[PDB]
Amino acid sequence: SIMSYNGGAVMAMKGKNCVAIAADRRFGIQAQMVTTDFQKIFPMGDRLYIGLAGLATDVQTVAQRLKFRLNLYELKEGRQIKPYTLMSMVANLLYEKRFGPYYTEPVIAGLDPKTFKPFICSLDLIGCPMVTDDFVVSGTCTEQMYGMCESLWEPNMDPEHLFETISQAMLNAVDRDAVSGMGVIVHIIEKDKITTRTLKARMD
Amino acid sequence: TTIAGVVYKDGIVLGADTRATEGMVVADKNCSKIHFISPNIYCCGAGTAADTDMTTQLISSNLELHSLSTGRLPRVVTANRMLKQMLFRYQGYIGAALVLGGVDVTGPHLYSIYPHGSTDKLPYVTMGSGSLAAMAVFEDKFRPDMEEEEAKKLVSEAIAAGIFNDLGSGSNIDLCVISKSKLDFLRPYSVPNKKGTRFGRYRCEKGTNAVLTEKVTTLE
Amino acid sequence: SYDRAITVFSPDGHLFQVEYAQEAVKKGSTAVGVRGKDIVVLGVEKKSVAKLQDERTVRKICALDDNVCMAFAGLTADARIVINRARVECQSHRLTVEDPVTVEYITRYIASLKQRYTQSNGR
Amino acid sequence: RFSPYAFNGGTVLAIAGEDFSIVASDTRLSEGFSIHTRDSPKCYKLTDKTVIGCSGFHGDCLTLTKIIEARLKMYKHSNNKAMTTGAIAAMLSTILYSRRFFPYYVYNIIGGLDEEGKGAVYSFDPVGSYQRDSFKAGGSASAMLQPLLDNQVGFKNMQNVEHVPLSLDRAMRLVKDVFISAAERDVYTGDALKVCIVTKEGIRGETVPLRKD
Amino acid sequence: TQNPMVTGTSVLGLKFEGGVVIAADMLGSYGSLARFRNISRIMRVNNSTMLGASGDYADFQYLKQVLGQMVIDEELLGDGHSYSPKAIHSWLTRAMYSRRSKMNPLWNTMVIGGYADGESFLGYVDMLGVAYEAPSLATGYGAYLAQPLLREVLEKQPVLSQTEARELVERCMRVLYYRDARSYNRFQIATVTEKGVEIEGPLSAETNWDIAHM
Amino acid sequence: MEYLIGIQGPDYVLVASDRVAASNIVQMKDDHDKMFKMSEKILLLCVGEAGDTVQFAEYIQKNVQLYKMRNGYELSPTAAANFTRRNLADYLRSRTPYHVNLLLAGYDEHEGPALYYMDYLAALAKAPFAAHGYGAFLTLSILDRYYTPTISREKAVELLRKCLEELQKRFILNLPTFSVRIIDRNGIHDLDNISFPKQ
Amino acid sequence: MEYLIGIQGPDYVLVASDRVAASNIVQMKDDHDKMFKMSEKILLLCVGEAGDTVQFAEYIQKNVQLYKMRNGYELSPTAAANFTRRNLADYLRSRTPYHVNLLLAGYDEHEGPALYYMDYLAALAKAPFAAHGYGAFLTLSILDRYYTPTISREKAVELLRKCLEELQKRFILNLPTFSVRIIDRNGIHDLDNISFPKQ
Amino acid sequence: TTIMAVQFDGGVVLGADSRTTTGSYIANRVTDKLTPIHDRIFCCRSGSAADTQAVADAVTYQLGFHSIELNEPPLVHTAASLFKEMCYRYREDLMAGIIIAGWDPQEGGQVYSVPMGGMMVRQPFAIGGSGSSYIYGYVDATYREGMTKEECLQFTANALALAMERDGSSGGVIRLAAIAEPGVERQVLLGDQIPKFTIATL
Amino acid sequence: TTIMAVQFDGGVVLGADSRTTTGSYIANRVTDKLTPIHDRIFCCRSGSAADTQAVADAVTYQLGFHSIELNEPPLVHTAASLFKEMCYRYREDLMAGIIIAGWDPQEGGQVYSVPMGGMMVRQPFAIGGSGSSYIYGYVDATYREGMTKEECLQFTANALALAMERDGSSGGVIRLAAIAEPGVERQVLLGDQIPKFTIATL
Amino acid sequence: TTTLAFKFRHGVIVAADSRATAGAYIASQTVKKVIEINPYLLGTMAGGAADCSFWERLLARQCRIYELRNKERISVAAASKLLANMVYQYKGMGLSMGTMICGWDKRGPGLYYVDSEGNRISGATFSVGSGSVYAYGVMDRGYSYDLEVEEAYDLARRAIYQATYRDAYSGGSVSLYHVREDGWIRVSSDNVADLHDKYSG
Repeated sequence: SIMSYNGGAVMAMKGKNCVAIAADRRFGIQAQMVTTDFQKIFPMGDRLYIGLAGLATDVQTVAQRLKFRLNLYELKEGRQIKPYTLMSMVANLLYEKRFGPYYTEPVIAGLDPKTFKPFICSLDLIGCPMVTDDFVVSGTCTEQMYGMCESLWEPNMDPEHLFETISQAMLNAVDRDAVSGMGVIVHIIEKDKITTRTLKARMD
Repeated sequence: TTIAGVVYKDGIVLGADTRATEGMVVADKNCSKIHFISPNIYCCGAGTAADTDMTTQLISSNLELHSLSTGRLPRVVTANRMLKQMLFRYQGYIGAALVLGGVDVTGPHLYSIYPHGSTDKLPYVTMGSGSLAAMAVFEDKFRPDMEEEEAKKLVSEAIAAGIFNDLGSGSNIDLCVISKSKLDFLRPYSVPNKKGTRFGRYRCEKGTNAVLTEKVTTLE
Repeated sequence: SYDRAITVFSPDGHLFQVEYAQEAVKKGSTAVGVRGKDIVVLGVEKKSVAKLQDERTVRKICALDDNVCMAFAGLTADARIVINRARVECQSHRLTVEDPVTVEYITRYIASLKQRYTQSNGR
Repeated sequence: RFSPYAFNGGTVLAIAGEDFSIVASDTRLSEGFSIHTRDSPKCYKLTDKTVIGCSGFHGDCLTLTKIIEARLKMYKHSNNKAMTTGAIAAMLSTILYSRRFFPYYVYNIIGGLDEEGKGAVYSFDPVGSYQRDSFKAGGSASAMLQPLLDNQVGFKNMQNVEHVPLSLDRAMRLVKDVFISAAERDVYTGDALKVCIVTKEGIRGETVPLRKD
Repeated sequence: TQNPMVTGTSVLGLKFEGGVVIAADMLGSYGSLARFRNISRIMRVNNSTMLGASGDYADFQYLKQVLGQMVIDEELLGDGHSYSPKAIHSWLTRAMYSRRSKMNPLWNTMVIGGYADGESFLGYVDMLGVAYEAPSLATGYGAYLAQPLLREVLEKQPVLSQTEARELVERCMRVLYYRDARSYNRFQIATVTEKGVEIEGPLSAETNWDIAHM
Repeated sequence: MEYLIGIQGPDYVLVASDRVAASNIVQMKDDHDKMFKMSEKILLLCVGEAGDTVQFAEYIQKNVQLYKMRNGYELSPTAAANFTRRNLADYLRSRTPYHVNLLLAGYDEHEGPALYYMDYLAALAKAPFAAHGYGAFLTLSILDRYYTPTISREKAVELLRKCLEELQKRFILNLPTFSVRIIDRNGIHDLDNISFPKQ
Repeated sequence: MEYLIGIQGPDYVLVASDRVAASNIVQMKDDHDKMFKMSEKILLLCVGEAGDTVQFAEYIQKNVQLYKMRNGYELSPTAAANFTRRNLADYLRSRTPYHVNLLLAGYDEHEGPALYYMDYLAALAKAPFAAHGYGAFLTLSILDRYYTPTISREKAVELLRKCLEELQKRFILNLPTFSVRIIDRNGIHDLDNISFPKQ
Repeated sequence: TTIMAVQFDGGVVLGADSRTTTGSYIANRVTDKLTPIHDRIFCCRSGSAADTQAVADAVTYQLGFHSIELNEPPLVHTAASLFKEMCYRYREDLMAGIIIAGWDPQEGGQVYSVPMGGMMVRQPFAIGGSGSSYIYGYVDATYREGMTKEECLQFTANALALAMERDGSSGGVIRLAAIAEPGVERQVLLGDQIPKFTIATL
Repeated sequence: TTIMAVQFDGGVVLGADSRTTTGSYIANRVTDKLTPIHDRIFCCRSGSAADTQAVADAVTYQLGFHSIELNEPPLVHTAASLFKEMCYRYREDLMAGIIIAGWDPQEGGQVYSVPMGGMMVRQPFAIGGSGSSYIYGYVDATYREGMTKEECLQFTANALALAMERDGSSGGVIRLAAIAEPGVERQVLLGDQIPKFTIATL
Repeated sequence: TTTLAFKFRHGVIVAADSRATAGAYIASQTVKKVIEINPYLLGTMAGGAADCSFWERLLARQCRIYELRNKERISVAAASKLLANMVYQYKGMGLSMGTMICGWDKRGPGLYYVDSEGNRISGATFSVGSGSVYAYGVMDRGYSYDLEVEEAYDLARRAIYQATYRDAYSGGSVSLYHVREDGWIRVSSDNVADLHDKYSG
């Protein structure tokens, strides 16, 4: 109930040498839409992104506190954080509030620095990490996203096939959820470039 | 979740399923539930997954400090004592249910640890939602001083019973064999379930998705 | 709880109780209705004038509603029962339908009540 | 306390074609975290042109299927003809609303042929609100199956893709694949899949194994 | 019946080549107390059908009375028709569902075993009116402790002889004694075959306690 | 919450009611009549639970009109008020209770004007003036302050306007228009609506 | 319930708020200012739980003015909105939570006009127009229907008047007067109150 | 759970069942509920397993340190007092009924009951746990003064067997411990070694 | 309340305490809980006094009319069946645990338990009421097949005395009734006649 | 859910969305929320879909019986009164129905709001459902009694579209009906996506 207060949906998907992360764009309070360009996907590096679903206040708070800790980390160590290290840092941040939890479920998509091996993971609200090799979902329409991703995902997709797969999964999943949608943003992370797209979507 | 453990004549066999469900939906098909404590001590976990991971990580860290300080191999009793004191002080709020198995200078030891801080030292234990099916297998077929292969077959059978009769268990069987001379982390040990073969081909083609805006950032 | 069949068919196809009720009607004082272009007129004979009777109490013409009235011939007390039932029906029709009854509606109701009393046990 | 309902799991799916209808269901009967049985189809043949799939509380499913069979026989006795699919749907709506305050906890999907020989699917909610659809999923995995049916049968969110009529073989493939995907993620969907195909030739039955966990 | 007073624990059923075997311990528990230790929870319905019940024992006695009277009436008719096990199972489902729909349930879980026309029948009816058929059955904690063993054996061997089925039922009763706090080590085994229904008891499982020295 | 008000003069009764029908936060109707004409000289004003109000008022209306048809003369306002109270009180402890608050305004050729207050518990009181609603808390004191028994109907209308202006000034609810009727020896007369139109 | 509205133009932000302070059924105040001037070009509009609103708004105002005194330059509207959100979010899980709903309107010499929406949970959103209260349900669709990004300030005032007239027509609450302010490169300007005086 | 302790002239006999349940599920059928607190001092535990295990560990720690400091064998009364202080101080958080039994050079064999709530009483014999209600009459009718060690062992075995046959929360094996000046003798009665009482039929 | 009945070769022995409480107040200290249903059929009652009194009166009425109609002495099983039907039909409204004991020419001495809920079982001996929990072990260890009438009377007196000493809801006097073919012999054990079991001290 | 109706010189305009939800899950995007009671009466579906459908089908049955018995079509006020009387018997039993009965009788165009809470009011414009506040906002600004027919169609479509834009529980398609003197006609069914392409672009 609390996690569904603002709605929202985030999804990450693994390609052959690339990752994709997509989110709905609606910010609303219960049934009422407020805006249609709420940011849920934040960059934590050149090739590392975190998407946050759940309470919008906790989305913003956790993104800002993670940016705090990540900036300190990357100043103390003269290197960029690895996706596994970012996942551990996020889990520690969430578990610090074990009994007063932040109401967000993060999704992490990235490429290994200096290795460029795709990494995706999801965490629950108290920071239990789950690394997969195909896809992770988070938000208020995880059942629909699971149907779409389990049906459509294939191993070793090139970035264009990956974009089509994650786009169709997100679009058809949020078309079937009342409090998500109003546009979809997709990031495709390759080793040499990042592609950001907004999909044509239903606005009802 | 089904986790189990037995004491056989040369050591410990731990086993777990690999399914992690969120509600009634399978979230993780390949979840690792057997946790490193020390090179001679391992722990299967059930209950609140975050609690299990954090508690096992904390105890593993403390035991590493202890073994660096003493220069000796950790004892299973020390891990048991630390875990039970930590869990008792939290009065069951940390929801970690543990099967702790190891081989130390005193031999093989197997403990069940409950979230409120009670422990049982037993020759075979099961835990999780599939624990009663695995326990049924154990009570039907356990014998003391089994050989390593016999113990592995028995634990895999108990995990399989949990997998095929408990809705919260499934996917693969993972084993961890511990003796005084070796540690075998068999992941997966068995794969009794596979995704069904696809009879069709969904339409997934380039150009299928309409795009409003596009932005390409080149990385150096 | 009296469940006798009073109106039954005779061997020639007749309902003798209905015929006897008609003979009871034939003994009532004459009533005449004439329907005009802008007016409807009812007129009832008074078989005798007692010269001591309060006229207002023995009127054979009565209003069922604002737009509907009736005269009768036959038994006065049966007429009183029927008139009260029709008045209740007219009010209930004004309630459930937001309009007054047509003359044909209240006529249909009265006729169906009479028919029910020709085909029900104990009356 | 006493709760008169139980959640018994199971998924039903129906797809209407140009000259066929398909009703498919999983065969797992469960309660809580247990499995009562792995052989419990949720599809019932009503007439030679009509099949019903029922999911939810199994006691209600059994009672309702028996009530529907009785009502079909009564209609045949009274009218000297078999009930059409649309009449069955209207009657089921009345039957479900007759318990509006102590409802059958059943999700019903009727697959059949209409009077013109075209495939027809009717979906019902527990109190009898119903509508005709081209395809529909009900039960525990319905939110998993429905978006993919929208994408593949309805061609939603796809551009520059023609709307070729859905043939029987493609529909059968899609049903099998979508149920395998559901068996992956929904703990209640498993064991076996029973598929009933309704054409003018009659009703054909098929069984496809699913994973036993 | 919202509050069951004296209750019976798990009942087991198993089909085999040529019949059905059902097992139930002879305990009537009063909450946690083992108040009644020599009560039979299995009844012969007729020559082809037997029944075992978990849950409220007074409700089971009521059902035994009603079913026995129905069988007597049918035998009085003397017209060559007798209730099949399937008919008994259907009638039980209807009765339980009717009681549930009046919010006055019979607090029982029943296993119906039968052999008719060369065919074995095993049926489950719970107090909500959920009813099904299966090659093996187990109510209560047996569902968690005996049904996995029965299913594993039937998976590697779908068709069992009578001896194998009886041995398997003995092993399951032993497990239930080990792990169910409401069970007792005094049980009955009823078998329905071509020859009819035969109820054996009291019986005990052989128990091992050597792990107490480990 | 809906507003009713009645002021009884020496030879008339003046009544007014708000014309708003509301559901949740939205004014669904802005010309809603809460007055019911039982007879040529009797008005029933009813507020309260949705559905209950119209059902009870139309039941009373049907019975009063039936009385007139049966007997050839009308019920007096006191008899009608008592019949209403008896029916409401009988329904109060039954399976279909009505949650309605009522004013009964009437003129009797012999007893003069009459105004009756009835709460939903079916206590009947005769009052020289009365009001129903949350707005009664804001206007009963004005009526207490300015009312005299000999008040003329134009002074009565002015006093009513004072009460309604106070409702505009202090009441949190938007009640911009009011229906106004007067009963006297010549029957029921509809006065102009008293309205406060927003720019 | 109290009404806030903001409409952001190409080079200005127009804000309006109801002027009613209510307790129970009575309008205690009819000229109540819900706008707080953080700086020369920032307005904070706050509604919500009594006591909480003024305490939180004055705490923010003190901190923004202190920033200006310490540093010699003012906080930008985006920085102020984020400072407000951070403080509200920190208070949300503390022992003294504030139940306040906020609009932050500001003009930045480089970033132009800005309008921010904040619910009591402290989620911060940037919107071209926004509204708070039950009356937002009745006017957000009008804003959706008629707003364009290039809307001039006179057309903005006319659109605001349309929204407030809809509030007069359909909202159950009496909200007769509204305070209106506009922020641009020259600072904050008080426009004439938009009022609907009841007759 | 049924726990019991009996004093005889030169020592004590303690006995327990071995059943640990979670609801109607037996989670441990061979539980050891007789816990050595010191070389000649044992506790029988009933109630929450976590609570009794924690309290017994804490009392073992305190009693061992105290015995080292005093350079003297601990008194059974001292262990009972430590248990009583812990159980009374945390009576709102603990579910623990304890029997403390052992031998002293100063006092001989001693049995103390620390029931839930944290009161402390010395008794010639004590029973506890959920099963103990069923054997109150039996131990009242059977106990006699001056029993030997063997008579005490048989008395404890019989009472525990009767409780285990009636109480659904008790069962498994009977664990017995005889404590005297020479030392501690522990035994397990299992299977046909457990006293048998025929069920009355017909 | 503690009620008990034991079968011996030619009849039955019934026994009860005499305490009726309302909370902790003893409202009746000499209650007669052994109720004749017929010339050779008695019931012991436990639970709500109003419920058991009403049901016993109704069953007495029905059994008397039935016996007059059949011109035959009633069967103990028939009285037990009548009690069972009443207690099962109104199980949601009644709090009644009944023992029905008596003698038949066809069946001899008979004891039936109709506990709360309305089940019916024949037993060699039955106990009931709140005090009965304390003597389950005692009667399990003590009962033996083939006891005479005097042995049964002593067995019942001892068990009732033990329950009365432990159970706060039981006490007063012991009422006993021996039913055989010759008739009914009733007695009251009070004061020093009640079996005594020394409290264990030191 | 958003349904609206308004009277104007050329009749009654009725419009609705088509989305049915079950919590956050959209159960359907193709619900027909305008009930064609008979060739001369329209109703709307807000609240419980089964409740509205069932009780308006009962109303259709009663109206047909009325026409057979009286040789006259039932009036709109009479039909709405029948429905209100039918649902009042179930007050407090949990029925949820908010509907608009629309028609054209001897009294001209007729529009009544009837709900399960017992309300029954005549009016010129009504909007019912979770998205009805947004529809009210757009409709009131655009409404006049003297609209042309095409302007009225556009106003209804626009109001429903804006409601679906703001309300999470409204969406799918907009169905538009026109009640005229000789009966109603189903005007159109336009997907919200096409409406968006026509309004935003």
